[PDB]
Amino acid sequence: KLTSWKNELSLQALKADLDAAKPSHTAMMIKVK
Amino acid sequence: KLTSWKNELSLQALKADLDAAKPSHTAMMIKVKEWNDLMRIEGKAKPPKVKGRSQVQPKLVRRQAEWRYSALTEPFLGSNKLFK
Amino acid sequence: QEFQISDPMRKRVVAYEYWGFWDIEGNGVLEPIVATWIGSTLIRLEKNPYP
Amino acid sequence: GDINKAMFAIVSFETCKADLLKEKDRYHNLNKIDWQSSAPVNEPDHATTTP
Amino acid sequence: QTFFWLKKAIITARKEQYFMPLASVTNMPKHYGKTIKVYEYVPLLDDRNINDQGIDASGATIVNGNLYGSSKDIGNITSKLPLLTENGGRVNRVGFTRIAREGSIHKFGFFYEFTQESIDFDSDDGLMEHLSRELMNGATQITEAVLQKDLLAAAGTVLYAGAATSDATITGEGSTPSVVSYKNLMRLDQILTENRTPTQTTIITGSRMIDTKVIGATRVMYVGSELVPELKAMKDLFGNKAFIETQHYADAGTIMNGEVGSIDKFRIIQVPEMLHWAGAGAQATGANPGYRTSMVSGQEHYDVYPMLVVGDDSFTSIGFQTDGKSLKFTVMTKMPGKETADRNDPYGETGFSSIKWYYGILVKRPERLALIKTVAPL
Amino acid sequence: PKHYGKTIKVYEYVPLLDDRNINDQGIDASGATIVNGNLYGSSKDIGNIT
Amino acid sequence: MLNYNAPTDGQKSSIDGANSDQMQTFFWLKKAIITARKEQYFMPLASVTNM
Amino acid sequence: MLNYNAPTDGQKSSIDGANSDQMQTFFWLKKAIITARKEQYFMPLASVTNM
Amino acid sequence: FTVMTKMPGKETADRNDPYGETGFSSIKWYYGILVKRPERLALIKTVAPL
Repeated sequence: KLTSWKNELSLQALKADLDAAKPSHTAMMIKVK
Repeated sequence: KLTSWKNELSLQALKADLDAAKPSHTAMMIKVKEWNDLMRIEGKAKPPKVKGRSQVQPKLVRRQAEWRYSALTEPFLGSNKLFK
Repeated sequence: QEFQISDPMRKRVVAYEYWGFWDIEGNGVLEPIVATWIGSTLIRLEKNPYP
Repeated sequence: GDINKAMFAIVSFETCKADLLKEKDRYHNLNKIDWQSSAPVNEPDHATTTP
Repeated sequence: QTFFWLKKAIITARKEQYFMPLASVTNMPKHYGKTIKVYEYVPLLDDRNINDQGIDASGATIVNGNLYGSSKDIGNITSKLPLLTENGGRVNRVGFTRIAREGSIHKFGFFYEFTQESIDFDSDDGLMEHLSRELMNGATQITEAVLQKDLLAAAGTVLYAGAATSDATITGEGSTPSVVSYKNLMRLDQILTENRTPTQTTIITGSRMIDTKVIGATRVMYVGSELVPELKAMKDLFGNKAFIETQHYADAGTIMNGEVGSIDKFRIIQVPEMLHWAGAGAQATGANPGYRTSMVSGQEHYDVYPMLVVGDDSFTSIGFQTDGKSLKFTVMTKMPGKETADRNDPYGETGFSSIKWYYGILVKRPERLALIKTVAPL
Repeated sequence: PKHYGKTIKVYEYVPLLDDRNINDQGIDASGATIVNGNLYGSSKDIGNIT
Repeated sequence: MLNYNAPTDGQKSSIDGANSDQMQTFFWLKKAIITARKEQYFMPLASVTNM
Repeated sequence: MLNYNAPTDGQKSSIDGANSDQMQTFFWLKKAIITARKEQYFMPLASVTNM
Repeated sequence: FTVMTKMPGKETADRNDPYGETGFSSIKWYYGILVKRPERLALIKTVAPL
């Protein structure tokens, strides 16, 4: 536990957000390419 | 009961109003979608696909709107202050 | 269509709002009101705040 | 459609251990990461101009 | 082939529905299956309190735990009173029971297809709005019919008229026709009062206008349009007219929707779409005095009509994501075109529109639903 | 108005559930084709409706 | 195709293994109905004398 | 003697009649058990080339 | 890993399934190796104890 907050985010939530947001970015980057 | 008014509206009355108003709105939105289709070349606008021929369509509505956008946006951005 | 945040406190849920005139007292005088509901729950109901 | 209403933003970059050591207090737990053996830059999702 | 179209289509309205607004909505949270259950705590002295936990005053074990059932006999009560002596101990024990009930949810839906040629080449504009309106009206009518059918099937208190004892035994021809009589309404009132059913309305006292009568009905009765001519000509016990029309007590009272009059302790409401069992009655011979019949497998059979009474808190409407109203519809339209044509139709010239909903009902206490089966005249 | 003969006409839409709605676009719950398109006509039978 | 089937009626949803089943199948309101006390008529009439 | 008995295994409780059974018979944690991703040793070595 | 998914709703409604109660999630990727100096890869084949 890095910090003293009552609720800590933890790394699993961060990677969950990353994997949830990534599919739309993948569909968008095709247009820019 | 949320409030102390003599007559309380309840959710059913509001939803009755919404379901009464909805059919006109649905008929209205079809025209908006058609105009956007003419602008962006989809739906009825897109030319049919044929194996041995072309399928190009130059964009007229887009062009006519393209000058209007920049013609109209400018006067609102000419100065540092917006309201007088 | 499929995007969902992990934390429920950051989830986005569609809400509806109603601006209109109503005869609150039944006297025949119409007054403006505002009401907000989510799903089947009426979460807020009050008079018009803006002057 | 508005950047202000966004909840989060994730950015990936290349860094070296000297950058992390420039401010010791900010960063913790640097010993677990290996710094001796792995020497390709091959992370797929990250896009870079480095050879 | 040159005609002038008036550009104003002839359209009918939607059926007014009376049973649906009576229902109350109970929410079903998602991820809990599709069934609701509750408990009923049976009182101490009722008959259903069956338990092997009884000791009478003499100290012996007895079969029945409840002191005495729902019996009004004086002798039985005097026999089974809980008595106590000076040196009492382990004298009288009682026990209790709880009962559970359940209801479930089903699923419905229907759709229709059109073509873009139809919406383009047609002379009449606004075809789409007409089609959507007709679809929605049909859906609402179907829903109300389903609810009425379920209520009629779940009825607890049933009173066959005349001398019959089943749907098959209902008949019009004979010495004793099966039709409504004043005694039947009195009996239904007596039964409902015994069942502790709360009264919907209040007594209407007199007014000051000339030719105004007083009515002391405290309940609501739903009849079809077929029974009303039969009801209008009833005579009470002494011989005089029974039906009291609404214009007599329109003043000093509030006329509810669809009310035609009032008989005994019932205010008659006329429902347009009231369902009747067809051919449920006995066979109809040539001695028919003028009662409706129906053709069942080559034989004429009489008809049976519901005449329903609904008590308070008899049932609730199980609602699964059904929003404020007891039912929520889900409708989507796919406009025809090549753009949609990717997998099934290479051309995609047909669109559609579908509507679906989830319906479910829970009857908490079915002792407050009453129903009288009778034949109706031509 | 002139130049339209001497005839005027209107359109009358019939609801879904009336028996006058004699069409040929029915599919029953199983998936097969059925004779009548309207679900159930003006009939008010418990058995027929159910 | 993953399906739900019927958890009761001796059927299994496809997600569930050979060893498992659904934990919740119904919903309980936790509000039980109550029958009110029978009202009394003869009791008010009686007058009380001390002994 | 109102006994809890053993509702599961068919021995109904004393209070329950012939129509009803105990509504809840267990507690559910809602925090499942999962396994982590397998570690990769050959993937770091490789390098990527566009074409 | 290019991941596509279509939850049940309007977007997955079609002529075969007019209402629309289905879904799918799919995952795909490309692969291929080129060996520049195969002389540098080394291998030893042997049996192993039980």
